Amino acid sequence: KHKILHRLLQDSS
Amino acid sequence: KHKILHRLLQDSS
Amino acid sequence: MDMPVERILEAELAVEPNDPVTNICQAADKQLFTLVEWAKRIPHFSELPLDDQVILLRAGWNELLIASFSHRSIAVKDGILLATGLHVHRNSAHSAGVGAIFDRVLTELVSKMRDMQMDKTELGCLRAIVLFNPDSKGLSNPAEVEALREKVYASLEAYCKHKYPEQPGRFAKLLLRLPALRSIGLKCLEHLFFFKLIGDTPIDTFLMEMLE
Amino acid sequence: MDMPVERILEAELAVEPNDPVTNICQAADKQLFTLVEWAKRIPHFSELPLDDQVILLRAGWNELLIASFSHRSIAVKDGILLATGLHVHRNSAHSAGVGAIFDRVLTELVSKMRDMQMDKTELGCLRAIVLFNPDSKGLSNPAEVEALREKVYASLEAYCKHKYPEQPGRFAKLLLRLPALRSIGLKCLEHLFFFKLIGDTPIDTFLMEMLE
Ligand SMILES: O=C(O)CCc1nc(-c2ccccc2)c(-c2cc(Cl)cc(Cl)c2)o1
Ligand SMILES: O=C(O)CCc1nc(-c2ccccc2)c(-c2cc(Cl)cc(Cl)c2)o1
Repeated sequence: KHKILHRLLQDSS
Repeated sequence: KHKILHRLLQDSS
Repeated sequence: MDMPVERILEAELAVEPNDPVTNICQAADKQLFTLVEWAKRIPHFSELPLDDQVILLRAGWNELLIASFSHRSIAVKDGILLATGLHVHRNSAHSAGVGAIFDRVLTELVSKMRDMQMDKTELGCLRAIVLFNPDSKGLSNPAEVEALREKVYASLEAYCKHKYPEQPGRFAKLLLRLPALRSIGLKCLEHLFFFKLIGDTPIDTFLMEMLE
Repeated sequence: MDMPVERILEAELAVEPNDPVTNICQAADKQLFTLVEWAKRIPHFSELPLDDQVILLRAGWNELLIASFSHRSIAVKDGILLATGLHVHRNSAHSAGVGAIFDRVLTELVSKMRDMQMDKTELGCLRAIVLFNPDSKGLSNPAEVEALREKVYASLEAYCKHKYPEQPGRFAKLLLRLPALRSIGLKCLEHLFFFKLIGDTPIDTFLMEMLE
């Protein structure tokens, strides 16, 4: 559950 | 004191 | 070009900025966010399945952060420049008990980058090569990452042959800083696991997540 | 040529041959004697001051032994061939509790050597590069070792361009197995230090001396 990495990697910017 | 390495490295063969 | 050095250089330019171990760890955690941004601007990285993007960065992050702060430090004497703006000198590093690994960064990376004047396109390509690590465990398509690695070092060879035609061994020289990088990355990682285990040092959330 | 690939190949040819951890350790100790013989047949090595010859081999031995038994293992399936003549299979390695590092040797080294058909001149040159490690601590003249490293990889580039002209990226590919080698060497070393510390395994005298 790499919560923070996963979130930064989805975000389209 | 790397005894064994030193001895193998001097020997002229 | 399927992997032009122009875009890799832009990636690098786009993300451009008392216990010294605490300072180093604040900087590392800060730069972990900037790392993800960097990776997305490397051609084809964002096209990989999210799971493989995760595996590459989990595999690469420590070497990617070390490559950055090393290159950023070339103009510095006997010290490193952190992303926070703070210079750390080897005297400080020795006095916090991390002299040996700190000396390794100076002697094997910073110095070698200064001596050869490694430019930012070259840092870019080396970091791209390290990112596209086909040996990373659990990749859905290792061949894809291998082929992306192949395209980066082909562009790097050609950049070097064109930009520094007088130095026929420059390409080999660049590639031959990666073993030292691997080695220093693993020793750095062993240190951070110790700072964590011990609770001597504040480890911010994203650094913490990369150490679990 | 100051560093002809002919002589490096001859070096390789000249030194050519139940707990699996015990077997691996008997083989390692046997091959430590053959390593010293090998090193002396690499052009210019024997001309270095004895102290630097000691430093290079102390620095290099683990990677040099790993490069040999990996290349020796290309024709083997899911296993390695020891110098003792004994094949070790990954099932055995897993059952002695060294599966993970064993899988790394198969996936990152053996497989990659088979896939590209790394020839013995190439193994030779990679091992020569690893031997002439200018980053080794305490060298009396790092520039000398750096210059010997430079001459090996220049000969290797030229051998590759001449022998496999159809594969323009072969040289880069060879150099890009050295990080994995560094990584696997350090994890192997951490294992042997554990076998020693614990007294689970017989460690013969010369292996023992390389772990002090
Ligand atoms: O400012 C930056 O760009 C990041 C600084 C940074 N980042 C790590 C690190 C190492 C390894 C993994 C992740 C981050 C380190 C570091 C440096 C030394 Cl000399 C020793 C140690 Cl233990 C760490 O410093
Ligand atoms: O037969 C030979 O040529 C030498 C065999 C050999 N030599 C080492 C070694 C590793 C590292 C340093 C020195 C020797 C190992 C080794 C292999 C695995 Cl898969 C795991 C481990 Cl822990 C060791 O095996």
